[PDB]
Amino acid sequence: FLDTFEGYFDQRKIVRTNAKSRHTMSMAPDVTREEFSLVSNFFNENFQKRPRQKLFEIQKKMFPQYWFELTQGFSLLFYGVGSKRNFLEEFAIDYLSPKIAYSQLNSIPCLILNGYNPSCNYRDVFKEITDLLVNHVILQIQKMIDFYKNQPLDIKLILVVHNLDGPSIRKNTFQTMLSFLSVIRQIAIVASTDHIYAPLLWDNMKAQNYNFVFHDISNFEPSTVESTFQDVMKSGAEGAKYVLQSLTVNSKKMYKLLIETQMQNMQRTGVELKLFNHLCAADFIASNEIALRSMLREFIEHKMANITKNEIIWVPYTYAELEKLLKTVL
Amino acid sequence: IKLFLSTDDNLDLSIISKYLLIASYICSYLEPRYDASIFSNPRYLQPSLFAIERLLAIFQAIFPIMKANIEVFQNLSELHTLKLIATTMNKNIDYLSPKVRWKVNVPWEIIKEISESVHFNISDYFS
Amino acid sequence: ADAQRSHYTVYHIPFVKLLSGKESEVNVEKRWELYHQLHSHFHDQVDHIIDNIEADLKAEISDLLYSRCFNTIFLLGSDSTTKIELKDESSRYNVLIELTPKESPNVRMMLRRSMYKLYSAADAEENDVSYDLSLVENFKRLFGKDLAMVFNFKDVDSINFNTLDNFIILLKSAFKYDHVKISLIFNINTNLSNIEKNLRQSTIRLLKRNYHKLDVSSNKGFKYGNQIFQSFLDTVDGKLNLSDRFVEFILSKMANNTNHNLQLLTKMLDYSLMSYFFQNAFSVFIDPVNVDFLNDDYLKILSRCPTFMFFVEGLIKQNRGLEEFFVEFLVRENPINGHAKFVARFLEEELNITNFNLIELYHNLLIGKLDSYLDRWSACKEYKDRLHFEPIDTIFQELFTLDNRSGLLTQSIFPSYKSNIEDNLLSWEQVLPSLSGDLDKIMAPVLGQLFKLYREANMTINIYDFYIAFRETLPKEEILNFIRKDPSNTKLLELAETPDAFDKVALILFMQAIFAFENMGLIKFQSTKSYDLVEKCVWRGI
Amino acid sequence: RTIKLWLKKDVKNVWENLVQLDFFTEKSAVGLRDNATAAFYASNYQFQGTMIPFDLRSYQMQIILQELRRIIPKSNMYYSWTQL
Amino acid sequence: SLLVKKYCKMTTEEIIRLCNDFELPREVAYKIVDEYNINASRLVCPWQLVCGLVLNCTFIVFNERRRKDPRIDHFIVSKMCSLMLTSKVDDVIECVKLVKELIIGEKWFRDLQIRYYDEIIFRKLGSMLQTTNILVTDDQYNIWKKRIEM
DNA sequence: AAAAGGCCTGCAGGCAAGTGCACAAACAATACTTAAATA
DNA sequence: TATTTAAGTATTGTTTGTGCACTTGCCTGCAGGCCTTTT
Repeated sequence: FLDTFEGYFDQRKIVRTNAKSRHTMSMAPDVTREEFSLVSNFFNENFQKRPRQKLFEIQKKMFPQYWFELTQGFSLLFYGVGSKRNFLEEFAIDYLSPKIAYSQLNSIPCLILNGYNPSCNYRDVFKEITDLLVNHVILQIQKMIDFYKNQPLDIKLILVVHNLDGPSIRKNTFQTMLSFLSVIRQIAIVASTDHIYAPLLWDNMKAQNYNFVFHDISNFEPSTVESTFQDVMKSGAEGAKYVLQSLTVNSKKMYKLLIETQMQNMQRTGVELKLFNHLCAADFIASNEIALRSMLREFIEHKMANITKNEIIWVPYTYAELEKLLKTVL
Repeated sequence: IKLFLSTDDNLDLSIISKYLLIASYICSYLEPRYDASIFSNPRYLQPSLFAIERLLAIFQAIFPIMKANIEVFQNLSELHTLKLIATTMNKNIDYLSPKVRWKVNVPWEIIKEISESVHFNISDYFS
Repeated sequence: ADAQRSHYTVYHIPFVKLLSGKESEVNVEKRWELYHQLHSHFHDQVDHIIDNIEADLKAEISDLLYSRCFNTIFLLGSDSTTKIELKDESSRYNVLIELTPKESPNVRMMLRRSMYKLYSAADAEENDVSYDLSLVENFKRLFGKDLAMVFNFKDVDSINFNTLDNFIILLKSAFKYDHVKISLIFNINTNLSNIEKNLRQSTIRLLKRNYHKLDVSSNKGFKYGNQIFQSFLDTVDGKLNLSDRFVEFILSKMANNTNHNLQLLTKMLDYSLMSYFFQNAFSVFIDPVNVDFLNDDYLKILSRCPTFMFFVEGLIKQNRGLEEFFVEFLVRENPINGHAKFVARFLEEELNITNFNLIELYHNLLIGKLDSYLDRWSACKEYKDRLHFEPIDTIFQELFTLDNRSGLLTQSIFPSYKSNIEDNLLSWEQVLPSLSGDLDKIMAPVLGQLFKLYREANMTINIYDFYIAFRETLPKEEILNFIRKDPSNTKLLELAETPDAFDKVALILFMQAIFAFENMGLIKFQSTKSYDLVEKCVWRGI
Repeated sequence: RTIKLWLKKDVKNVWENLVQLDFFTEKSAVGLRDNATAAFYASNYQFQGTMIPFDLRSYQMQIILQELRRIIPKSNMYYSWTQL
Repeated sequence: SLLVKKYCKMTTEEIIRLCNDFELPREVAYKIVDEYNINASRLVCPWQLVCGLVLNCTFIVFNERRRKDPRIDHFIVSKMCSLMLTSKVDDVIECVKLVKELIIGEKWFRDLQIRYYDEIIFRKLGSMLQTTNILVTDDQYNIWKKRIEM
């Protein structure tokens, strides 16, 4: 079974130990950071660019319908497949701000909230609302709810919260701060959810104060803005080359003999403790026997020779990319 | 005689909210390795923690003749406000975090009267 | 730059033309003003009901607050959104202290915050003192009037019970002052049985000396909910009617809510009126003055009515005439809303029946099953034939009604949020138009292809094997030919010359789709310093 | 082989009275801290025993059954249920 | 009547012979037979699904002859009445209105109306100006207006 | 053929390889009250 | 003599920590069952 509740209990069988695979990231080709961005920016502007632009023009006809819902106190909450950053900045500025300012007679200011950034505190967001409208934060909004009730219905501030599923927005301290502001009939709330557990954050007491309106707009956006906030490329192939470059001439010869001995039979377990001292007897590199601790404590700091005494050492690194390191050090 | 025989003590749930507490009691007092043989005393100890997707699978099976829309998640969010289901964090909880698990927080006597109002056999699953 | 920064601040009618783009401009302007008449009239009665809810709530609380123990008042079904106003009696100063679960982290901060509001309220009416229990004892020597503290515990279910138990015992020592009276107010949102097991034996017996119940939920006895549904029917009496499917969807949505179902009902009633004035072009014929504005396009729409097809079918079995037959058939008031008001006012006044809802009473009158609903009380047996009424199926009644059938009201307020993500990702042929044209028609997108292999897998998926499966589906000759179509970028032609070009492009698109799935909640990682195994957390269908 | 059998709603008061009398200690509980540093960090952290109801709290006996048989005379009727 | 019979053991050559009487190609005939194999169970009357699927594809394929001659629609209905041994004209209309709702969201039904997207783009986007399935289609009212004039 | 003497082999005695996951504390640095320079 | 905010106490928050839980590998411990004798 694949769909319905029968598919959940059928796809979670007890897999045997011998039936599992042992494929890691060693057989996969290694890529750098420069070539990762050149291909990403090329596929997001040419692959399926015509169907994406034609679908975006279809959703553009829903612009007057979205403005009709905000004038009645219904907050907007967009969702679907992909990011909605380019769809919110083009509607809440190039359509929502000129229409509101021309129907209640400068433009209407819009506060863009970065919900994808984990460093979005709850004291810096409320500082811009007071300066543009003119726990002390929760008590301040409660004093403005009853005050704005007698005021006429006129949108003065537009709240364009981006990514309503990040780590900063999902906190309970920030959620209740935005739901109390959504009750005001003079503030427009335009959010966008990306996680599949969006209605799980709000309950019955939060849905009545938010008054959100779902709008599916699966544009299949690659999300290039929010992708630059996490470690996408994530023991350091390019980082190990800069360590040996800053070291001395004699320090590079100690690591060259360890790589050639370890990569000789990848089924050799590695280089034993006394085995490394035998290499010095044929090549005058170190001083004596007590000087081994001066070079062993420095290699383990840069993550290049892990210990695994059953002293046999073995660094968790395959021989696919290790062969190219010998050419650079030579 | 009614003033000495006893101490005189001391002195409206939704349909979806009632069925959600029934499926949460099963996922917190039963192993998930044998769930493919029934829907396809452990109650005397502390309940176990489960996942969100593991709860919706049993809830959809025990529901009478429904996909997981926003109405199911709305009743599940309100079930945690009344302290009816415990989690792993008390203050500043993250519902979107994949490491935070959910567990039941109601006794057996409370979950017995709830299943009896919806005409659901809850005592046969643990017999 | 604004694209690389964190957060930055950037500082004639929406009604589109209908009639297949052939509607005149004079009909769109009057449609905006006609909608405002029903929108302002409905909100004027709703605002009066909301103001009346707090009016009776403030009077019922004050009647039980003032008419050596604690005056505990349990407010079952209160979301801590009511403003309690105390009286101004002479020779006695009343202070209302509101405690929130966020501002109460421990016991020391509970007494310090309660003493700050007490000293600030007593000084604003008519020397620095400590913020502790010494101010309550020395309240008569520093002011001369009595003390009557009214504690209002906001959100009792959201506060810790280990801290609330110590606050009640600490306030019990203020009973030996002979001039201090403490009255606690709890806003319970669950049940009275859940708040009893989380307290000690010395706390339950102490508060039971003078405790009273005051249940005031959003639908306490279906009293406040009947006034909201009646206000929506008075503004449409003789203009718009309700269908049998609209009342069913309302009862199915209000039953899910409990603590805030009144605001959810107004959202469904306002959304149904907005779609009628934007989609149905027959909204201009509601007013008795804008009836002569008829054309050839309006007569071709009313002829496709299911109820009108039955009237013309029986006449043959036994353009000038059609215009007079349509105008002279709308003057009837249609007693479909005034009859429900007479029944609701006959059981609550004469029969004294207040445990009834107007929403379920209106659904039985539309389908003709009013006798199957009034017999559940065993009281109006002799008045069964008096309140008997049958619905009259009038012609062209669907053009001026609020009926939900194509899933418009469903995919708006209560949609399938989880099912829409899995359906649009798997069945990508329904969203994308089936019109670099060779690659768009022979290769699936990265977002659509990743969800196909993710569903057809077990709970434990390996990233080393998932990349090989995704690379085997993409063609090799079409990928290399598409990346070489940009001669302006000199860095794109240098990467394609390498033999490992196809193995590097597929790995970049795979890493961009894996991280995009984790932000949405589709996959789940194991350890932090590992990144080798992924799990499943979203199942399509459930 | 008549003792009034008390209901489950009446043993709650007797259960809480034995805890204050130092007889039922919580399982894996530190209790009184040594210095004032550990006493402040323990008050801000909510334990798992406060969220769970009273009928599911793991407790421990301060006196085993072997010691109860020595401090109870033979005249009491509850002496036959202390041997096991 | 053949529509009143419940649980009928239909073979594989019965739907083929019934589709050849309405002049249908082999491309649209195999799609109707394949729809019955996947939906063998969860049904009340097998004749209601076969009759509702054949008549639904007749108006789409023969759409060029119904607009020129209004008598083609009135003739294709009386033919199915003799094969089903029925005399009520309301049973034929009630059968083609139930199977159409179940086939309104498939893949083979979309390509049949294109060769012989404008409505599905408003349901997924949540548009308030979508085509509601309440009123009669404009192409259906023009046929009934010409049937009562002959 | 069948109950009465010996003994064959299915079910599962038993625990340790290893990952799992709830526990507690100082951890990092939140928000806040404090004292002092200023016009 | 009181607005100016620096810097202060009091306090938040999430971080890794490790005590302790759990699974399932393995013959081998052991006992229902087969064989033999006999009217």
